[PDB]
Amino acid sequence: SGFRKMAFPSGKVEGCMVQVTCGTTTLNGLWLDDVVYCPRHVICTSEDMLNPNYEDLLIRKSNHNFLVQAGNVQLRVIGHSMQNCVLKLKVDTANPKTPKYKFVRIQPGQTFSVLACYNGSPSGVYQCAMRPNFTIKGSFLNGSCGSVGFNIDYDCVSFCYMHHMELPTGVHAGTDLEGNFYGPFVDRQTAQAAGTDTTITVNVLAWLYAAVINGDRWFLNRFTTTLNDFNLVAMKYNYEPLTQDHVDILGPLSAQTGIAVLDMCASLKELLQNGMNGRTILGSALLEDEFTPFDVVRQCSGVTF
Amino acid sequence: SGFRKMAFPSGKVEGCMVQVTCGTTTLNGLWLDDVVYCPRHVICTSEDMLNPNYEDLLIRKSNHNFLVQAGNVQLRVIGHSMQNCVLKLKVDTANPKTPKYKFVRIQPGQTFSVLACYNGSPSGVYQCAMRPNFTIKGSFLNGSCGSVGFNIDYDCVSFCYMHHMELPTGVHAGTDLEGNFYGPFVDRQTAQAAGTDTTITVNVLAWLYAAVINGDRWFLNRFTTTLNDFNLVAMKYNYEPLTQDHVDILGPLSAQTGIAVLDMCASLKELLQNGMNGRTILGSALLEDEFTPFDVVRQCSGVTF
Ligand SMILES: O=C(Cc1ccccc1)Nc1cncc2ccccc12
Ligand SMILES: O=C(Cc1ccccc1)Nc1cncc2ccccc12
Ligand SMILES: [Cl-]
Ligand SMILES: [Cl-]
Repeated sequence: SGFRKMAFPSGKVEGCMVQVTCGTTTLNGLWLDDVVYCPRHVICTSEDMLNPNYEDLLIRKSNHNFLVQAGNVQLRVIGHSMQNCVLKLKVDTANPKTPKYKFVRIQPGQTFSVLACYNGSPSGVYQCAMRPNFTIKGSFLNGSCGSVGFNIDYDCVSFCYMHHMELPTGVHAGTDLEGNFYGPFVDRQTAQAAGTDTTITVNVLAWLYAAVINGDRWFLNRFTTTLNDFNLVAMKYNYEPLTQDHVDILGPLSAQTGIAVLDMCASLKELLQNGMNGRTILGSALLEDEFTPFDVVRQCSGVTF
Repeated sequence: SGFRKMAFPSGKVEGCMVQVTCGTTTLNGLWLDDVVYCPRHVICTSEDMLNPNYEDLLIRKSNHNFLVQAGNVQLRVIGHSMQNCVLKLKVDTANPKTPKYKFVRIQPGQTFSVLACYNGSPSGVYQCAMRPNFTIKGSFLNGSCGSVGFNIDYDCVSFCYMHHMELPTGVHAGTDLEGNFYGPFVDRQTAQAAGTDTTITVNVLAWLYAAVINGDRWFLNRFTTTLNDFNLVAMKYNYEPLTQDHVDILGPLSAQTGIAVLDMCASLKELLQNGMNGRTILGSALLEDEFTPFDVVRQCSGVTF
């Protein structure tokens, strides 16, 4: 019993965190094999950030301009190249702690663990979701740039996020490990704002199934709904559309609890139209959308790494 | 910016998790130096659990009755002793991944990270608080016994909890790493129930200061309160008494935000009376009590917004 916001064990990623210093700017790098990946804005001054020409700023740098520190050991940079918004620093030493890994680009609604780091040192781990507006509601301070997002599938770390910036609302923007930003964001000190966010419907449904598995049934009702009528109500409350794929992915949870996906959609409809009426679901007065159907199954079955 | 429930990076603890088997029973052990610590109920059958005589069950065991597995390597048990509710298995190999560590016994209201494990393999990490009734609201399934709670302030792991059991309400009970249970619990299948739980007042106040640091002030008011009048009101909502120690502990956050502790107590009184009126505080519709004053100072910026 119990249901917590749970992150993956961060050990395989902790062994990859390094400090990258260029001039006055220090941030985090991910050391995998003989390459250190970090945000390309590490080469920028506060004036450069206003309107950066990264190719021009980078061509003026030599390998010895980048100081890379892995614990209390300096790594020598033997090459440097840019791939989208990520700087790749070739180092002489392959990381002996390099886990089995892949670079994966995630979709909004998918969740991942973030190992927040400062000066190449991990400080904390938390779970979060890529919002439908492509931001993440993270917890980051200055120096956290280069901190990464990941999932674990068996013994393989799938790196899906690298932190680059904080937007004026306090939400965060970053890239996949190939340097492609999630969302319509650019790595430049300029006016940028997150779009109006929506609730990840399939995730709320997954969390309602987790509540049922943990003995919270007060919100269940005798009603069902069509997928189309549910989506009309979802559009009205700034909830993402629920697709037939979402209904299919919720199949296992539906079979385990005996509550059909469209039967659970009628509970969600009622919760959106009427509220919680002073009650909680899994200790929450809000509908939680940062657990995917897979996260729910994984936590309510004890999958290990 | 941002405020998340954040766990410590679990890597230093992952390198200590082993599987302990005694007969048909399998659970987790913590391998530090040449000793494996695990719940002593590993020697019990499901039957034995009503009234186990651990000294009698243990005297019938030899070292070779305990199978300890670290990854795909069997460790040889060369000694065994019981210390309170923890079994200590002396092994022939010191753990090369043993971090700098200490065993610390915590007080209710203190937070810690839990590395949930099954079969000696870490499955997830989450943040917990020791409830005032000495239970933890964890997320544990069968086989999670031996999973540990810890804090990592600097490079030192302070082990504060070892999971032993799930109480009938779905909350969890366990011991410090010296085998002393937190709360009036015993490792017996006898009728045991958690006492009525209360809200950790000092933690809610710390979280209100975190909200002020992150720019939210909607809940503040022009009022102050005496410590005694606050306690008379707060006990009516099942809130723990706030002591002068708690007021002292909140001093640094009070100085940083410019809001006196008893002025913040008046905001809390009003929040308990009014509810949130459709508003949130740090993305939460409930008052959060699983962040200590120390957690808030560690996660929040030293500059208020
Ligand atoms: O936004 C940037 C840098 C940047 C990157 C791209 C364009 C402009 C600026 N860094 C930060 C990321 N997270 C949290 C922060 C908290 C305080 C200050 C800075 C933070
Ligand atoms: O309580 C025990 C065993 C035990 C230990 C001590 C006395 C009686 C019984 N084990 C478990 C610990 N955690 C979560 C659980 C979730 C589901 C089932 C069992 C769980
Ligand atoms: Cl450019
Ligand atoms: Cl193992």
